[PDB]
Amino acid sequence: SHSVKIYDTCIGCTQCVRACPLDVLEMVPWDGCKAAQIASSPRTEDCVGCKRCETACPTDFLSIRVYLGAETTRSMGLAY
Amino acid sequence: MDGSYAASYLPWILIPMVGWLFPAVTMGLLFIHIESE
Amino acid sequence: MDGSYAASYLPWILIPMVGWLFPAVTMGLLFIHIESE
Amino acid sequence: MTELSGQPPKFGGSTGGLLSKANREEKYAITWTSASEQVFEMPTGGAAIMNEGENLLYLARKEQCLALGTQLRTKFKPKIQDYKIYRVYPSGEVQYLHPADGVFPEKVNEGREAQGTKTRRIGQNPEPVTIKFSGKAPYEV
Amino acid sequence: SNQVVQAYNGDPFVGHLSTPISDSAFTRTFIGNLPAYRKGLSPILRGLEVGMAHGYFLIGPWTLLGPLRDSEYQYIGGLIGALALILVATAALSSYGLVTFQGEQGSGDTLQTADGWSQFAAGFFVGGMGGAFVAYFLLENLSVVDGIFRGLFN
Amino acid sequence: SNQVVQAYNGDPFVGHLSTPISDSAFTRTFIGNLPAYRKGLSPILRGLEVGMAHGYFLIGPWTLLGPLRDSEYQYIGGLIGALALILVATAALSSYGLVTFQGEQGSGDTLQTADGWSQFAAGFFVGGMGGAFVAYFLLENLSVVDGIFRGLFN
Amino acid sequence: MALSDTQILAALVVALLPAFLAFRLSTELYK
Amino acid sequence: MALSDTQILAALVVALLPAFLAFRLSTELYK
Amino acid sequence: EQWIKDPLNIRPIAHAIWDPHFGEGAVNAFTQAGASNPVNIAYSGVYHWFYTIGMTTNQELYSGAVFLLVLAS
Ligand code: CLA
Ligand code: CLA
Ligand code: CLA
Ligand code: CLA
Ligand code: CLA
Ligand code: CLA
Ligand code: CLA
Ligand code: CLA
Ligand SMILES: CC1=C(/C=C/C(C)=C/C=C/C(C)=C/C=C/C=C(C)/C=C/C=C(C)/C=C/C2=C(C)CCCC2(C)C)C(C)(C)CCC1
Ligand SMILES: CC1=C(/C=C/C(C)=C/C=C/C(C)=C/C=C/C=C(C)/C=C/C=C(C)/C=C/C2=C(C)CCCC2(C)C)C(C)(C)CCC1
Ligand code: SF4
Ligand code: SF4
Ligand SMILES: [Ca+2]
Ligand SMILES: [Ca+2]
Repeated sequence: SHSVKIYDTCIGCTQCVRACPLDVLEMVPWDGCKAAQIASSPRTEDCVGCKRCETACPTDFLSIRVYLGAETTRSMGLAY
Repeated sequence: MDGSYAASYLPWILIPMVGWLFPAVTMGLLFIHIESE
Repeated sequence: MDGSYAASYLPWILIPMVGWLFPAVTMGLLFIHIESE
Repeated sequence: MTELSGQPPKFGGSTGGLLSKANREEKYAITWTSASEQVFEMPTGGAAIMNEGENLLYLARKEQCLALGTQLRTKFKPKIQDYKIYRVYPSGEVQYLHPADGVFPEKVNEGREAQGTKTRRIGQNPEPVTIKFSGKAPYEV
Repeated sequence: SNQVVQAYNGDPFVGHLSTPISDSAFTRTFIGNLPAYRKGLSPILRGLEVGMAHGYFLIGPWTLLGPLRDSEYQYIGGLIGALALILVATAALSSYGLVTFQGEQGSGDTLQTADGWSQFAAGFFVGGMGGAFVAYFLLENLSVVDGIFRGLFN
Repeated sequence: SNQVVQAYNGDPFVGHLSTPISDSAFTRTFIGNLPAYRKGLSPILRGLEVGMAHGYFLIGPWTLLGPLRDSEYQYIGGLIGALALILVATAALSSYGLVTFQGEQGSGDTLQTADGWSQFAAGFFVGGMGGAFVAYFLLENLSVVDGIFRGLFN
Repeated sequence: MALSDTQILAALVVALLPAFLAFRLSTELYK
Repeated sequence: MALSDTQILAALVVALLPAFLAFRLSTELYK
Repeated sequence: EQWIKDPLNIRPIAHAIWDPHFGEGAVNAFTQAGASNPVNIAYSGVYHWFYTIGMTTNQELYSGAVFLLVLAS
């Protein structure tokens, strides 16, 4: 599985959660930004590594990173 | 025994086919059919 | 095709060995190895 | 949760559907409650008639199920926002996958936990020399 | 209705179509009665049946198109080439059954089991070399076969 | 330590020694992958494998040293002698399995069972006469084999 | 003036489709 | 003046032991 | 041994040819540099090397081949 690490530069704009078509990201409460929420990735075994969350993020050098690690049947996206 | 007509090679294989290969698979298919349940 | 050199009988068996017998058992041993658990 | 209640929608049958991975490793199943008998495009291929009431559809990947959930939530004027995506094993067990907390992940609720959250910037990441043979990753540690 | 193509086995979500080529009555009574599929056989017999029809036709492309069709050793070179191909073929499928069916050893559908596929490999080898040698023997003595089909030995 | 010879399978009271000939890694991966020992085979296939390498080399000592090497019927007498030896060989081992595995019929290790050893006898006979006939056919047509290894039929 | 081999093979091919059509008629007459 | 068959067979025999020694090196490099 | 007699005109030979796919033209054209077997004319510089080193007969460089087998072992 890949590793989706979310850094503290996140402003709680929740663009990455509604962009990811696999339901791995989700907004948890926080106290370090104006929106008082930060994205978090509990279901990292379902992430394929498509990096569609690293296309909709407003910070400089986007606060969410997807490190492409191991592969499996879910991370390679196989219907067979 | 030969053939003066056109395609003399053709009864050479059609006579053993209709003599052996057709009735053996016909009786095989029919005996499988009439004895099944 | 022959051999004017000494031991002309030897490539006659070493060419099919390294061509067929060596890669077939090498791919057989490797496919048994890389697909086992 | 453990039992899937629904009827199959009206569909003629396709080729991009459930392959041999479904009865061997895993498959997925989306259940939703419709309003009318409208037409939806399944990610397998072609169109299908969405049955009235609670209906169930078996898919092969989770991405097809979430793509159908996006199609149910955006491309209808009666916006269907009460769909549940389960994961079905060949052993018979059914795992509730999405929206398993109960509320959608786009909005925040109390009860979640910050998994996989770092307390630094990306420029504050360590260098791969100090952990050159620890076996870990430069992003993990 | 009058539609001839439908969903495969009732449920429309399996990626297949019940079709007059795929799931007609004739297809599921002919493919289902082929040796690799018909019920009530050990894998040694069904491997022996599959092996014979493969050995019997592999003599052909080398006795008619192979490099020894110039000389008088035509059918001998055809047999030698087909014995090499069936030996490589049974090496491939016995190694396949050696590496695929290790582990859980599922009970039903005995062809897809390690002892079953090894029985299939033994059957394929016997039927393969036997069908090759019969097609060689019936091609080398073609003057005899022509004499006993035209009836000139009487 | 640095000692290469140890006790067999841990306990030092079994009358055997773990030795680089006896219990090396190469020995237990080569003998354990021989046809009589590797797992996942029916005894018909492993008997067919054991039979082929025995039939293929028994042609040799009679085509080179037998009494028919004087005349032109050299390989025919070699084949006849090897068919007699493999027929006596399969008579001996089928009678062995006929008399040894009567009674309790132990379940595991299916080679040492009466139906298993009879499958091994059928495999040894098929592989034996087939390896004998292939070595005879490849020795009788040695001009053809030399022509297709030197490449003079082109 | 007599026939050719291609006319015999064309007669076999044009009579191949009555075999398929009689097979269809026999199948639907059985059921 | 050319070589003999026994020199070729002796070359094969004296190169047989590098095959065993490279097999030993490959085995201990794997583990 | 035939190259050191006249190394300006004769061609060196790398090795011989033993593929069974050769017809008759590919045997009558590959019997070059005076050899009844099909050979392959060497284009690396091993012959001019071994002549400049001082090797004359085939026996001493065959002994060098056996020595390099022992050194590789
Ligand atoms: C019903 C008419 C009829 C009859 C009685 C025969 C009879 C014969 N034909 Mg023949 N033939 C026919 C129609 C017929 N043919 C037609 C229409 C064709 C054109 C395709 C041919 C083409 C043909 C060839 C090319 C050859 C023969 C040959 C022969 C002779 C050997 C049998 C054989 O191999 O046939 C096998 C025939 C075929 C494989 C093709 C014809 C099959 C027909 C179309 C089926 C007839 C349907 C029939 C009425 C069903 C009866 C059902 C009943 C039992 C309830 C035999 C005298 C052989 C010969 O002359 O040997 C000396 C030969 O070489 N026939
Ligand atoms: C109607 C068709 C028909 C045909 C074509 C024949 C033909 C023949 N009969 Mg015959 N026979 C028939 C009906 C027929 N019979 C009937 C109804 C009876 C009962 C009264 C008999 C009773 C009879 C007797 C008592 C004898 C014959 C014999 C013969 C053969 C004489 C030459 C010979 O020795 O062949 C040599 C043998 C053969 C050619 C056998 C066929 C073996 C082939 C070549 C092997 C091919 C198999 C191959 C591997 C599979 C290919 C697959 C395929 C899909 C391509 C000849 C082949 C004589 C004989 O010796 O036959 C054995 C004989 O003594 N017949
Ligand atoms: C690495 C050097 C090298 C190379 C490229 C070749 C190449 C060749 N040799 Mg050869 N040979 C070599 C060393 C080499 N030889 C040595 C050291 C010996 C002494 C034992 C021989 C003895 C020899 C004989 C007796 C014959 C050949 C023949 C041949 C030709 C056919 C292939 C064959 O049957 O070989 C098979 C070779 C052997 C079974 C023994 C040599 C094996 C060597 C020692 C292994 C080389 C290790 C290599 C570097 C590993 C590569 C690993 C890499 C893939 C990662 C081919 C041109 C044949 C020929 O001339 O046909 C026309 C032939 O009859 N060779
Ligand atoms: C690198 C090695 C190599 C060698 C030595 C050969 C050699 C040969 N190829 Mg070939 N080929 C090769 C690579 C090679 N190929 C590759 C890489 C390709 C792919 C491009 C091809 C594609 C190819 C084609 C398409 C054709 C050939 C053919 C031929 C044969 C020409 C004469 C013939 O008909 O033989 C007759 C056949 C044989 C000698 C087969 C071997 C059977 C032996 C004699 C039986 C021995 C088995 C024995 C029981 C087991 C002994 C156990 C052992 C431990 C002692 C010849 C034997 C032609 C052919 O007809 O071959 C079938 C042919 O049409 N080859
Ligand atoms: C892909 C194209 C192609 C084709 C058609 C051929 C064809 C041929 N090559 Mg060849 N060759 C090719 C590529 C090809 N080559 C390449 C790329 C190389 C390497 C450079 C060679 C090297 C080569 C050599 C060295 C030699 C040949 C030779 C030959 C001839 C005999 C080989 C033989 O017996 O095949 C054996 C093939 C088989 C056993 C497979 C048969 C497959 C069957 C027919 C499929 C049937 C399907 C069925 C109809 C579907 C329905 C089934 C069921 C539902 C009813 C033949 C004409 C030989 C020769 O003498 O030339 C005249 C020869 O010596 N070839
Ligand atoms: C020295 C011991 C020895 C001997 C004499 C044999 C002899 C034989 N084996 Mg074999 N085998 C061995 C060890 C041995 N094996 C081991 C250790 C394994 C486990 C990896 C196998 C796995 C194996 C399989 C999976 C199959 C055979 C088959 C065969 C038979 C014909 C093909 C062949 O191998 O070509 C003769 C070549 C040799 C004798 C050289 C031996 C070198 C290695 C150890 C053999 C490895 C086999 C390789 C995977 C496939 C070879 C086929 C190739 C020629 C295309 C032949 C009787 C085949 C058969 O017909 O069975 C029905 C078959 O399908 N063997
Ligand atoms: C024990 C000694 C001995 C030896 C070596 C021989 C040898 C021979 N006798 Mg003989 N003979 C002997 C005693 C012996 N005899 C006695 C006591 C008598 C009775 C008085 C006879 C009566 C006799 C007669 C009447 C005749 C012979 C003949 C022969 C010759 C051919 C026989 C043959 O094919 O053997 C077949 C043998 C085998 C099939 C067994 C082969 C065993 C193999 C080689 C073992 C291989 C082991 C392997 C290398 C190890 C590694 C395996 C693996 C790990 C790699 C042969 C030279 C015949 C002849 O024409 O003489 C020239 C003949 O007509 N003998
Ligand atoms: C169908 C076409 C065909 C085929 C099959 C061959 C086949 C062959 N030719 Mg050949 N040739 C051809 C056409 C063909 N030729 C044509 C058209 C010409 C022009 C006239 C020639 C000219 C020619 C010459 C001049 C010579 C050959 C030689 C050879 C032989 C190579 C010796 C060998 O086995 O080394 C082993 C083969 C290799 C090492 C090459 C394989 C390299 C692999 C793919 C890369 C490594 C892969 C991987 C890392 C390691 C392997 C993995 C594996 C162990 C699992 C081989 C039999 C030579 C010969 O007789 O041998 C001494 C030779 O000198 N050929
Ligand atoms: C009709 C039809 C069809 C088919 C076709 C084809 C393709 C066929 C084939 C055919 C063939 C392909 C045949 C073959 C046959 C074979 C055989 C018949 C064989 C036999 C063999 C034998 C006789 C041998 C024996 C032996 C010996 C000799 C010794 C060794 C061992 C053994 C025992 C094995 C199809 C499908 C299209 C469809 C429908 C119609
Ligand atoms: C390498 C090595 C080794 C080995 C060696 C040897 C000793 C070998 C042997 C080899 C051999 C010894 C081989 C053989 C082979 C055989 C074969 C390959 C056979 C085949 C057969 C066949 C092909 C047949 C078929 C048939 C027919 C024809 C008909 C009847 C039936 C049948 C089907 C059976 C050792 C151990 C030292 C160790 C390590 C190294
Ligand atoms: S898109 Fe970037 S800034 Fe917005 S919530 Fe996701 S990680 Fe935070
Ligand atoms: S890589 Fe794709 S699946 Fe993973 S978090 Fe980013 S958008 Fe979602
Ligand atoms: Ca030719
Ligand atoms: Ca004598």
